Amino acid sequence: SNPYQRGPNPTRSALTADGPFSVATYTVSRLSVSGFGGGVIYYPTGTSLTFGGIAMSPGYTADASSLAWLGRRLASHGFVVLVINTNSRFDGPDSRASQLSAALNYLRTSSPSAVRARLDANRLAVAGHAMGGGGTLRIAEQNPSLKAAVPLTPWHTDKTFNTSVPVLIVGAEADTVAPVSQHAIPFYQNLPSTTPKVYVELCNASHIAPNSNNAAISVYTISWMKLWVDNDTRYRQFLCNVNDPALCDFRTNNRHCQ
Repeated sequence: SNPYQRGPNPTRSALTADGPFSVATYTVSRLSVSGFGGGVIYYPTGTSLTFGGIAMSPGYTADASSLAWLGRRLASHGFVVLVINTNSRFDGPDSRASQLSAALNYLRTSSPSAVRARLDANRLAVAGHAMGGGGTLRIAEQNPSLKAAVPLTPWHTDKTFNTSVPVLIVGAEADTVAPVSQHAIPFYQNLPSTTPKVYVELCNASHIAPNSNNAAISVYTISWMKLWVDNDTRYRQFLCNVNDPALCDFRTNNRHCQ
């Protein structure tokens, strides 16, 4: 039996709305932490269980509020989620990677009492938007103990990341900030062939698709985190043998399906 399993048997519908756990928030001021700009922690309340943790980075010029819906959404499905602010809104992808690393260390070692109560510090993952998604790829390369990485419409000038952390990339077909032909798709192709990987391309979507409630992003992000952070194979069904009308491409090496 699986000790990390949380929540009822999933349906796709349920993964497009906030989940079964009530969500508490904690605002982390920038001056209260070293190595990153604070942010917002979304975490389960009204529960005695523990959950894996996720550090999430916004993109260039953006703040944590640009991913608030997704922090809340993930927390409500059973995760402790710190959406960071960066030291400067102009920080690049590799700076964002360093700040994600600082944020993960903060979650494990110096986060608030109520947050530590809910966190299994052994089970951590990362996600990020745009330059924050480039930062997600880089920290995955740096920290093979991470359980999963979800780069959303990622941007980076480097195209090849040597990581074994399971990666699910979301591209936006009509992205003109991080065009999929130059960013997301090369990232996917250049990851090692042995790394479990998925690429989903949102039909006729812009770069800012991750910044508001988005059913596809919700389904794939929750499912990848459940599968890898919680070992929760009930979520394989949403990631394997996918036909989804919101997607205009779906690619995988199928390592996650068995």
